[PDB]
Amino acid sequence: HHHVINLKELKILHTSDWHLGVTSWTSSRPVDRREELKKALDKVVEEAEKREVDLILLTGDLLHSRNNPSVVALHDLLDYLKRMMRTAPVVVLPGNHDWKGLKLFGNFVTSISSDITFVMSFEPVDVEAKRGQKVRILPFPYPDESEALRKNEGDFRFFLESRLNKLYEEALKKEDFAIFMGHFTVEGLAGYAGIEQGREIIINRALIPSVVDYAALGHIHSFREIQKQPLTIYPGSLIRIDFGEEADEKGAVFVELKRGEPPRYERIDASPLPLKTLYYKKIDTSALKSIRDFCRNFPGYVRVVYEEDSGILPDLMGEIDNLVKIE
Amino acid sequence: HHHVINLKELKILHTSDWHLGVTSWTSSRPVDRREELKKALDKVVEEAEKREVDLILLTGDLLHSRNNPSVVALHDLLDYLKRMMRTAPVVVLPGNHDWKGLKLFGNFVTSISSDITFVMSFEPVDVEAKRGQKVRILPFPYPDESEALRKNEGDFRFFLESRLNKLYEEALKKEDFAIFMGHFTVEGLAGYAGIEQGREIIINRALIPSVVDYAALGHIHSFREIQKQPLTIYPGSLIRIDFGEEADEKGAVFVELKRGEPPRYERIDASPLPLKTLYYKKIDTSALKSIRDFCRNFPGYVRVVYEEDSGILPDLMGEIDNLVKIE
Ligand SMILES: COc1cccc(/C=C2\SC(=S)NC2=O)c1
Ligand SMILES: COc1cccc(/C=C2\SC(=S)NC2=O)c1
Repeated sequence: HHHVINLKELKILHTSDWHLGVTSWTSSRPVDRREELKKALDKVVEEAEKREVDLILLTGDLLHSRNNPSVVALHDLLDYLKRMMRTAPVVVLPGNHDWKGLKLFGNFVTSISSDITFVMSFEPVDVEAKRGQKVRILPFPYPDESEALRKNEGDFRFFLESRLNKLYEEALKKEDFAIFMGHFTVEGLAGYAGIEQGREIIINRALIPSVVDYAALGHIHSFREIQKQPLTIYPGSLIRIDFGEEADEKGAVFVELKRGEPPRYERIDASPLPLKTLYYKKIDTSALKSIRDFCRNFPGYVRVVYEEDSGILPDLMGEIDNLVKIE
Repeated sequence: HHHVINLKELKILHTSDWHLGVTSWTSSRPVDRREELKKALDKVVEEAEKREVDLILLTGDLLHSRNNPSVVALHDLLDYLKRMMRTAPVVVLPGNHDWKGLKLFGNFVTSISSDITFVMSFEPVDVEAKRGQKVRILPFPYPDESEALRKNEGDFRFFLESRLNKLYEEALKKEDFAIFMGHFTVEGLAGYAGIEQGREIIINRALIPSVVDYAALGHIHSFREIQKQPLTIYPGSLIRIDFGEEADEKGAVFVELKRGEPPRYERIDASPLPLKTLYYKKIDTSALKSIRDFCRNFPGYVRVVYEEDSGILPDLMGEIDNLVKIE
């Protein structure tokens, strides 16, 4: 960190939901997403160095595997943390990972390095940005399955709301900037896919402390500007992980804060490979030519959906390399 | 770090074989060794601060469980690494741990901090001590099951000797100090117990590069001065882990190196709880009173061995709190 005299500006890189280590459609045609994903991450890291960001915010789901992440996935994560730390201080709000050692590793790494901070509790942390700016981090991670295992919905809502009220109180005692970091699902998300075999946490967007200068959220795979006061953004994932994300905007966001003035932000589009679902009434020869000609010019991955039985289908996937799913 | 110019001294703390997380005699009377072990570790840390050591060497088997160490064990390990890093730079040569993430964690931690170094290959690493001394580390870790799985005794030994000769060559290109770090069993160890359910690596003490200023070894639970030139020491464990270690010396060592002068070292005794095996031919009333009177005054843990059947034994362990095993 430089010790440039405390300024009124704060340039922020905010990215999340990397899902490192993911292989899509493993039970039809496994496609390792690593090359496309690293291509998107390199784009984000390079853009941050170009824009000379002061702070880097990561808000979880950086690894696809919640249980046993591959050595390759863990290597890429620590690799990209290292590259970002060389650019600006990094604050990491991890997702709902399964092994408890992560909290000990995170606290240990936070203790031995000034360039990275792991926030894994509801307790706020003050950090210093690249140009000396003092930033109070208001963290709101995934609570617990155990407290959720209470099964009483009423008290669990009250637990979360009391944690939010405290973060509001501590945001008032800020110095230069206060930044909220949360890993949850905003209530009533326009076009929310749904639960992917798991219990989710639903928070009303109005409960986010209005006095924070920026609300950095993760867990949602599409870019979403939730609200303007306080500015609340899901950056989205960097790749289209599965079909259903065909219309999502993918990338990161660059946020600039000035005291007393409204915040400005630009999207950093990852330019991800596209997805396409092909719907056919029946798989006939006229529909077969449509399938082949489409994939020959389509730079992404294709799914074919049909309900009318069309006999034993010809080896479409053994023939078409970017056709990954037929259902 | 201080940068003392033309410094000919290097004060070293060398400890190893902590076995954090161990619970002894789990199949007779489980005794959690954590309190005694942290008591010994605190003693070592305090002495290092008193002597103001320049470098701290750890040579493996710091955790008892090679597979899934408890969260408590990992927390204690990271806790004591943190305390030692505040005193002096730390070089860590880990033992044969099982999960592959350790090398990624180690390299990541090494990259972000100048006060800790993980050496997990045969590749030498240069480090800076507390007062600016340049130290070349010659690491010789436990290889792998795979290269040992060659099963050809001739080639495997030649591989190990090739690595040792290479470490000798790079030790010649030293700057101020060169330190050998190895995790293996020296050949022909006077009173060596044997293999504790595992294939071990046997190295002749003469193969250690004679040009190093100090040879820091781990894996053996007893203090052992292997040779004088180069000075080669097993520090031993900090507690008496199981019966058979009753007569071992336990603790760490404080080593001082001076250019052109012979090295000096002192033992730092851990003052561990003693162990005692009571051997009786037959468990009679005279042997029963002997067992009770002995343990009442013995500050450590006691094992009772007898071969002649003596009927249903009275609840000796239900009476004697430090009687942990009857076999
Ligand atoms: C699982 O070992 C590590 C080590 C370092 C960082 C992370 C971060 C994670 S994992 C997840 S899900 N979201 C995150 O931000 C995980
Ligand atoms: C298993 O996670 C960690 C994390 C940091 C250090 C170690 C060291 C070890 S493990 C072993 S056996 N010997 C050692 O020195 C292990």
